[PDB]
Amino acid sequence: MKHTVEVMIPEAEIKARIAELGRQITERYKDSGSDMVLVGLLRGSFMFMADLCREVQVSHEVDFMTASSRDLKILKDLDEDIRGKDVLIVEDIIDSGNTLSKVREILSLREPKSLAICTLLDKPSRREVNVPVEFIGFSIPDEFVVGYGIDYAQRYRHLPYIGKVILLD
Amino acid sequence: MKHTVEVMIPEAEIKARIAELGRQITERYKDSGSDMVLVGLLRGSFMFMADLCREVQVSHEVDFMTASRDLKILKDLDEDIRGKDVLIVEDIIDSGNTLSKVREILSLREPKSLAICTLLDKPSRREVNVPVEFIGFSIPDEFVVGYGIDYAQRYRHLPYIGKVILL
Amino acid sequence: MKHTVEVMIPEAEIKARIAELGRQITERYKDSGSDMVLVGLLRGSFMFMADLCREVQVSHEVDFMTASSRDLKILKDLDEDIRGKDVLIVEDIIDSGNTLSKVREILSLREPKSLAICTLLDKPSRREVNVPVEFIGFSIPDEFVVGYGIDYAQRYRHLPYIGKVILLD
Amino acid sequence: MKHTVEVMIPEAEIKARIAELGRQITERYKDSGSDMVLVGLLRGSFMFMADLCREVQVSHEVDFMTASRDLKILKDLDEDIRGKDVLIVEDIIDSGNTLSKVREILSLREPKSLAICTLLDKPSRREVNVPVEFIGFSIPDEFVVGYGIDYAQRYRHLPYIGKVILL
Ligand SMILES: Nc1nc2c(ncn2[C@@H]2O[C@H](COP(=O)(O)O)[C@@H](O)[C@H]2O)c(=O)[nH]1
Ligand SMILES: Nc1nc2c(ncn2[C@@H]2O[C@H](COP(=O)(O)O)[C@@H](O)[C@H]2O)c(=O)[nH]1
Repeated sequence: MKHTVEVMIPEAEIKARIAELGRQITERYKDSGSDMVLVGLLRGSFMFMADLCREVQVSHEVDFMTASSRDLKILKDLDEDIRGKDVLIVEDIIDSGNTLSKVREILSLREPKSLAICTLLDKPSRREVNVPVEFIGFSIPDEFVVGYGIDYAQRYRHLPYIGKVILLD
Repeated sequence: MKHTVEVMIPEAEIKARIAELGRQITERYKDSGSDMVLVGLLRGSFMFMADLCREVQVSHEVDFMTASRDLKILKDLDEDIRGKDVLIVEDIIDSGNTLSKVREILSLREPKSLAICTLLDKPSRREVNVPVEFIGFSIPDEFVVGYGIDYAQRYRHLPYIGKVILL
Repeated sequence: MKHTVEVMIPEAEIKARIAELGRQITERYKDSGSDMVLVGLLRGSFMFMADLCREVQVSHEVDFMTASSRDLKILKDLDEDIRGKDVLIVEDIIDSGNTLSKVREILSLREPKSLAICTLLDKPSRREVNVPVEFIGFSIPDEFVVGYGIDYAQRYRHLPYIGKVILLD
Repeated sequence: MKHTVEVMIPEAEIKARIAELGRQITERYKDSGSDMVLVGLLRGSFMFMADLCREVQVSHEVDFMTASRDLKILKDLDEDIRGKDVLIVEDIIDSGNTLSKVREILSLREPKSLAICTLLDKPSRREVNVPVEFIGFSIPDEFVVGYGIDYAQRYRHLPYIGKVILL
C-alpha cells in the first residue's frame, strides 16, 4: 500500500486504439454471415467490452462469463449458446495466459464456428501457457498497471486511462 | 418480428446526461468517507456502468450481479457491501419489481447506504413503489434497445438508445 | 492433522431419529394443502436431505441452495420458486447460526406460505445469531464432529455415522 | 398429464445394487493412493450420491455440479480435481449428450482418472458414445421418477424407482 497512480496510456489514446481494433475485428468478420458474439470475462473486461463492441461494425451479441482466476472453474457461464457462431473472447489483459487458455478450451467444446481472443493489454514477458491472441490493444512490459477494469486492492477500476502504480516507501 | 429501429436518444445526448449524473452522484458521496461500490445488474447495464463509473469522481469498486416469478440470484456480488455506500446501476426500470427485490436482498447485507441509478425510466409502467435516486431519462413506453439493451439478443452494441418499430 | 475418528452417533441411531423427525415434519404439514419444498444447503445437507425427505410422508419438492459460509452470498440459488409454499430449510448442523439466519431472511423475501428450519445437529453453545430452529435431530456439546456431510479438511463427509475427531499429538 | 406411478425398482433392490456398486467402486480405487472425489450432478443424483458414497470404502471428497442446446455450468465444483480420481455420479443416462459434455469439461482439468457411475441406463436412447464404467440398472424406456428423479418437480422423495403411467 501507500502509493500514487500516474497516467501511462491516456484515455484519448485508448479510444484511438480501440477504434482501430474495431475496424480490424469488423474487417475480419464482416463476411462470415453466421452469428457473432463477443464474450467478455468479468470483472476486468466490462469497460473494454463497452467501448470495443461499439467499434465493431458487424451485428453481434454480447455475453459475459466469469471464471475463477488451482483449477479454473466457471463461476458464471454464458447465458447464450455459441455453437456454430463466431466467438470473440474479450479480456482486459493477458499475462500468464492461464485463464484465457482454459476458457478457450471450455468454449471450443461447444463447437463454435470460430474462436479468437481480443485483449486490451498484452504482457508477453509473463506468458506461462501459450495461447493465440488475435487482437491486442497494447504490448507493455511487466508494469504495475491499474484502471480501465484493472484494479489494485479493489481500486482504480473506474479510471478512464491505464495507470501505473508507483508505490512509495 | 420483422421490424425497424429508429434512434430515440442519440449518442451525444446520453454522453451529456451521463456526465451530469456523474456530477450529481459525485457531489452526493464525495464526503461520505466510507467505501463505495457501484453494482451493475447484468446483462443490460454493462455499458451504462462502463460510462457512468468514469464520471464518478470518488474512489469506488465496481461489482456486478445478475438476477432473473421469484427473483433469484444467478450470480451474486464478489464484494461485501456491508457498511459501504452502494449504488445499484441499472439500465432500465419499468414495472419496478426486479429492482424492488434486488434492493431488498442487498439491504439485508446492511450497507452504509443504498441507492439506485437507472439510465432509463418508464414510469408509465410502474406497479411497485421503489426508491430511484438517479434517473438519466424518463421515457414513453417504447420498446427500447441499444446501449446494452437488447431485442432477441440483438442491438446491445449500438451507441445510442433506439426504439423497435415492428412493421 | 494427525488424528482418528470414533463413532459418536451410530448410523442406526441417526436413522431412528430421522424417522421420528419425518413423522413430526409429516404431522406439521400434512394438512397445509399448499405446495411444500425442502430446501437443502449444499454441500453439508446432501446426505441428511436424502434420508430425511424419504421420511416425510407428504408430497413435496426438493431443491438445493448453496451460500458462502463476511457477507453471506448466494453461490447457487434455488431452481424453483417458493412463493406461497411451505418451505423447510434443511441443514446438517447449526452452530453460530449465521448462515441459516441470513438464508432464512433471503427466502422470506420471496413470500413463502411458511418458513421453518430442520437441522440434524444443534450446537446451542455456539449460537451467535438467534434463529428459530423447529426440528432438531440431536443437541450436542461443541464437539469436533465429522461425517454425514460434515467434513474435516475434505474428509469423512461420506461416513454413515457422526464421528468425533480425536486429534493425536 | 393426469397419471399413475407404479413401482419399477423397489427400495430393497436398489439398496442391494448400491451395495454391490460400492464393492466394485471400492475394489477399483482402493489401491490408487491419489485423492478421490465423487462428483454428483444436481438435482437428480443427490439421493443416489448419498447412498452410494456410504458404500464406497475409500477416503474421498464429495462435490456437486449442475449443468443444463449448449451444455453450460450453472454451478461448478468447489474442489479442484486435478490429479485426482474422479467418479461422476449421475442418476440416469439416456441420450448420453450431457454426461458426454460434462466429462469433456472435467477432462480439461486433468484429473488422475475420470469415470462415470450412473444409477439408471436407458441404452435404447443413446445417441452419443460415452464411457460409462458403472451402471446400477439398465432399463426399458419408461418415464422414471423417484429416488431423486422427478416429474414436474415431483416424486424425488420416493425411496423407490417408479414409472409414470399417464392415463
Ligand atoms: N430489452 C428490453 N428489456 C426490458 C425492457 N423493459 C424492461 N426490460 C427488462 O426488465 C428489467 C427491469 O425490470 P424492473 O426493475 O422494472 O422490474 C430490466 O433489467 C430489463 O432486463 C425493454 O424495453 N427492452
Ligand atoms: N425426470 C426425468 N429426467 C430424465 C429422464 N431421462 C433423462 N432425464 C434427464 O436427462 C439427463 C441425462 O441426460 P444424458 O446424459 O443422457 O444426456 C438427466 O440428468 C436427467 O435430468 C427421465 O426419464 N425422467
